[PDB]
Parts: sequence; structure tokens; C-alpha cells
Amino acid sequence: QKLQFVLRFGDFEDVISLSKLNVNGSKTTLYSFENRYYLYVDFCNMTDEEVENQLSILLEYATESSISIHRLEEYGKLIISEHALETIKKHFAS
Amino acid sequence: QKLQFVLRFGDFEDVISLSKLNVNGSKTTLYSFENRYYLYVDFCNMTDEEVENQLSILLEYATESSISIHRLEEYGKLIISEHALETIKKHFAS
Amino acid sequence: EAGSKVRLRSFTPNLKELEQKLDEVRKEKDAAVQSQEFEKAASLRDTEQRLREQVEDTKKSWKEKQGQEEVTVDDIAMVVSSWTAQTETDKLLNMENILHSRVIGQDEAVVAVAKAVRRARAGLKDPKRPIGSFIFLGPTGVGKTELARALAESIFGDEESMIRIDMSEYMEKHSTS
Amino acid sequence: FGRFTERAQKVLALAQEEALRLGHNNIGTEHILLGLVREGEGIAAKALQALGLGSEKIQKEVESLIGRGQEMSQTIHYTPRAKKVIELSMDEARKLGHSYVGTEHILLGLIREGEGVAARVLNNLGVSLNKARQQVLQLLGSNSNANTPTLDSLARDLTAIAKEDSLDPVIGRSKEIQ
Repeated sequence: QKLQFVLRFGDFEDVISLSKLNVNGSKTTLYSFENRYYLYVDFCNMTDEEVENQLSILLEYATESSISIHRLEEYGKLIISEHALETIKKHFAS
Repeated sequence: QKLQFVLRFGDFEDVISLSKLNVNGSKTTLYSFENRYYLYVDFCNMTDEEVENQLSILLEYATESSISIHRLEEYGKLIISEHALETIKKHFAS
Repeated sequence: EAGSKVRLRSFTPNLKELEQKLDEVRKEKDAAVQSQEFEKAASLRDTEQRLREQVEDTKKSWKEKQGQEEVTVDDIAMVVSSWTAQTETDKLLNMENILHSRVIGQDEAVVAVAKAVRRARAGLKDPKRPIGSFIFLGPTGVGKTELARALAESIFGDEESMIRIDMSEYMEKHSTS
Repeated sequence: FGRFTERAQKVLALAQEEALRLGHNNIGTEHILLGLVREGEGIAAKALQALGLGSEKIQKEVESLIGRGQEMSQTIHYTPRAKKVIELSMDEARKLGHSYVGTEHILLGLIREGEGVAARVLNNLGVSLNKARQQVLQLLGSNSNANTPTLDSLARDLTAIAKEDSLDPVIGRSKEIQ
């Protein structure tokens, strides 16, 4: 089972919102593309049950884009690497 | 598997270019017809793998014409026999 | 119109005839290679090619022409010279000088018209009304029509942009223009 | 023949790098292919890594069908085939709204004009032509009740269509609107 996902937020504030929680063993990176912001999540070692779980939460705040992840790595616009969530929490939650 | 082919070049210089390489165990003869130049290749004894191979190269410089080869032998215009490539390399590569 | 008319005017030197030369050389080259006659041609290839890189450096020398066309009104209004300022108001200030060179005698008339046109043409008269409404009184062959021409020429550009009706034709209750 | 990405432009000149590294005199479709897997980072490059086609496997087939090597290098030019292949990637991108060509499109453009040396490297490396256009595709993508029927085109939806932030100004006729 796959352990890396790419999600699209409709408006940026949706992302801040997601930040205000717990990333947890989750490397994550955030792109800007077609005006909408995509976010790329990477779970290192977790049980499938453990990941189908966690991903649930994420999609209260996003949807899962069919987008080839490498399209981003090439033609995207990087905004935050590896610790993408973590950073927005700093400059935005209060 | 067949071991003799007839190729059409769009412009003559395309032929000079082809010449600048290695014909190799390859008898070859060159006609002029409909203003475009056709070239007729004849591999004596080669493995099918070895020919599907070689022929690859040729069509970097030509395409393969549906043309009945005997149409040329009759109604074409001969220019160089048997050693058609070889001769162009003489009078043209430097 | 101009949203092309400029990339149009852009891709309009005497560097045509080399193309023509060039042409036959290649040709001359072909004929001999099928005659072979290689050298007697390879000559001719080394020769066609001298002319090739030749013309290029005046076609790649035509990104020298991209530069000269940039956006400002320069390009826009010349567009218009078709669809319809110093020596345009100078036609006006100096109208009399101008009408005088065509209409002889008649200074009484010229100055009256000059000033009237210049009034209307300067913002004062109401725009929905003609530029000028005049009546020309006087004897025949004095300049009545002649001034109307000179006006057309000076004001509208063409001594011939002039409609002319003969009211002899409209004397009865059939007055439908 | 125009303007592409760095990645495109690099991969193209990179064909030439390979033109000579083997000594041949015209760069055919086989070199454009080496060009792609050898810049190793383009979407084109990435794909090939998928089918099981590193630079290692490929160049071995190619040298096994051409080899040295007239160092001639007399200021070389393309194959007419490959010139077609380039004319094609331009179109394999009109066909994608991609305003500019790049590593993928050139790989796309090769499959399309399959007659040629690249194509045979692969029909030789047991990699039919379509399994390949696929791999590139699966690395690019995109950007409702009764709308089903309506939503032909006939007749495009002013509303949600301009809900997507996607709308401009727009200057009126401001009291024309009301």
C-alpha cells in the first residue's frame, strides 16, 4: 500500500487550518500551482491501518488530487519543504 | 524475413549524410524518381535481429517507400549501382 | 488593423536575388550528382553552402528587426491613416493663405469662411450641426464653387470630396431628397 | 526549432553530445532518445527509468546497431526523421495546453513518429510503443447534478466558471447590469 499523497486545497486558509494540529512522523511539502495550493505528504513506516486512518483527517481539510507528483517537482512552485505544515503553524496560529 | 528494402529521401543531401557512415556487408543502389531520390538496400545473409537493427539507422535519414522495387528497375533513373552509398562518400564528405 | 499591420510591415532588403542564384546552384548540384561527377559538384555543394550561411546572417540579422517593433501610439495611430497637430491646425490658422492660393480676389469671402470653420473646428459651435452652414451670394464664375473645392481639399483632404445638387431639379412638391 | 524548457533545450543539445560521443555524423531519433535518459531528471527522463530503461541498457542496443565512428563531426545536422520528431513534440503539446515544449513532449513526439531507430531500440528492448506513451501520461494531469446534460458546450457555465476566482475585472455597464 502506498505511503505518499498529494492533496489540493481550494483556498490557502484551508492549509493554515490543517497546520493547527499534529503532523506526526509526517514529512510534508507544499506547492503552489494553478492558483490552488497542493500539499505533498510522506509517511515513513506506518501500518496500513495507521495510514488509511491519518489520511482521513487530512481530507476533512483537502481533497486528493489525481496530479502526478512529478509534475509539481518540475513545473510547480515550491513554498515549503519537508516540514510544510510545521512552518505555517509558526507564522499563523496566533 | 525479407532482406531487401527501398527507401525515399526528401532531399538529396539526406543521402550524402547517410553516406558518411558504414554501409557494411550492404550492397546498395540509388535511383532518382518523382524528383525525390529512392535508395535500394540489399543485405546478404544477416540475422533478422541484425537487420531489423541496421535498418533502424537508415530510417534516421529516410523513410521506407511502399514502392514496388521493379517500378524503379524499369521506369526509374539509375544513378549509382551496387556501391551507391560508398560512391557518394567519395565525392562529398570533405 | 494595427494588431497585425505592424508585424505585417515588419516582415516586408534587396536580398531577394541571392535566393534566385542559390536556387539554381542546388539544382546545378543535383543534376551532376546523378551523373557523378561528384567532385564536379561537391565543388557545387561546398558552393551552395557558402551562399547558405550567407543569407542567414541577414535573416538572423532580422532579429535586428524584432527590436524595432515596442508598443506606444507610434504603432497604434498609423493604423488609422487608413480608417480616416502642427500641420493640421496649421491648415487652420493658415487657412486663408491656403484658400487664397486657389481662390483669387474674394478675400472678403475667404476670411469669413476661414474664421467660421476655425470657430466650429475649435470647440465653440454645437457638434451635432454641420461644421459650417453658408450662403454664397454673388455673380457667376466668380469663385462660388471654386471656394467649395478648395475647402474640400484643405479641410477634407480631396478637392473632390464634394456633393453637388442643382436645385433646378427640386422646384415642385416633389421635393424628396 | 523554437523554444522549450531548459530541460528540453538541454536534452536536445544533449543529443549532440551523444552525436559525437560515438562519432556518428547525423543525430537521428536514436540520439534524441539518449538525450532524454541522459539528462536523467526530465519527466521524459523519469519515465524511461520506469519502463526499465536506464542509459546502460539503451546505449548498448544502439552501439549494437551503429558503433563508431567517423570523427568527421563536420558540423553536423539532424536526421530528417528526427526533424519530424521535433516538429511533432511541438504538436504533442498544443495537444496539452502546455504553452511550452519540454522533456516529456519530445518523448511523446518520438512515439508518434515511430518509424525510426529509437522506436526499434525499444521494440527490441521488449517495450511495445504504447506501454511507453502510457508511462509519460501517468505523470501529468488536469488542473454535479443536472449539469450533466446542460453541461455540454453548449454551453459553459458563466457562474461556477467565474466562481473559480478565474474571473477578471469586469468593467461595465455597471448600471447596465443591475
